[PDB]
Amino acid sequence: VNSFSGYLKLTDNVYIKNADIVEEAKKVKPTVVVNAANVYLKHGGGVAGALNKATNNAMQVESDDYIATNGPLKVGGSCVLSGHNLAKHCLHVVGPNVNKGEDIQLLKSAYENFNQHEVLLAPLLSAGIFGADPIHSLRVCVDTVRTNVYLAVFDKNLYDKLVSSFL
Ligand SMILES: C=C(CCO)c1ncnc2[nH]c(C)cc12
Repeated sequence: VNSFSGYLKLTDNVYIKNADIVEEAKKVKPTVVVNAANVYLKHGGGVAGALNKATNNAMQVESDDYIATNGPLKVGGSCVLSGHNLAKHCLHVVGPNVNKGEDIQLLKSAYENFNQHEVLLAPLLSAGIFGADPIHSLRVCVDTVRTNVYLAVFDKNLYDKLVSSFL
């Protein structure tokens, strides 16, 4: 039993809700919140900009030190950093950005990072400003993630389409 509330169950291990991931993280304080990161951990917009804003820019400060030490992530890769006031940990995961020409096949590799964590609060990878089809992202999530994932979908209209079209 966990503290996630109001989710629709899609499969044995995948759950979904129309919610603002920032507000959901602040309420649940999950062990792991997933950020829709880029390789530079520049949290300017989309989910990343919103999560970083909610940390009063502390996520960005920590991220800049991480990059200065380690260099950029790989597309499809991840790193674990602090969750600040939102979660114990933040798993920064880089899905391919279609608006940069990156290979959508890397979306499966991106979701594989979730399997290193027993339970996660997450957005749909590569959705939103990353330019992928969210219906496809949900399919890859369900077919790749084996651990317990609670998906927050900000847009109510998109949430309803994802549920109604889910096979
Ligand atoms: C990709 C999106 C935008 C939906 O079109 C998203 N997904 C999950 N949580 C979110 N929180 C905010 C503030 C945007 C957001």
